[PDB]
Amino acid sequence: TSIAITGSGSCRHLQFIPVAPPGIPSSVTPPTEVPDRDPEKSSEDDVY
Amino acid sequence: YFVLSALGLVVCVLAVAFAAHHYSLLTHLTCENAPDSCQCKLPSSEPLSRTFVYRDVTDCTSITGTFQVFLLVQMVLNLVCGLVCLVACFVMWKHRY
Repeated sequence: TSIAITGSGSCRHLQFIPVAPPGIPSSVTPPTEVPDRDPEKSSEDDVY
Repeated sequence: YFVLSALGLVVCVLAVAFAAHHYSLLTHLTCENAPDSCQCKLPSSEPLSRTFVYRDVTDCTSITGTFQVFLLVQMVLNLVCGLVCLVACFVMWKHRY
């Protein structure tokens, strides 16, 4: 009745049975890079 | 009147001291241009250092230019006003004692 030839293993990104798939995946949102910097400080008590 | 002349003298002296200290500070900072701001940090023996952010400043020259000129004018005016208050007190007690 039906034949479904599908990829796997090293063919993960490949499907070979034409089902007419219109699937268009979205794009990964760019996350803001958050580098952490801890330089030394002179005392803010110098102000007082 | 004598009390307020003394108060003006002490306030002008405090202003002189604060202006001189701020100028002495600003003589020893190295500053760089940050987006619509300035980041002025101080050299240190250790690689770490303490910095300061001056916002709403396009170029740090305004901090190294008209700002120190403003400080010099402010301290000159403050010392002149303190001298005026002191000599006002001087004449007051030269006519009062």
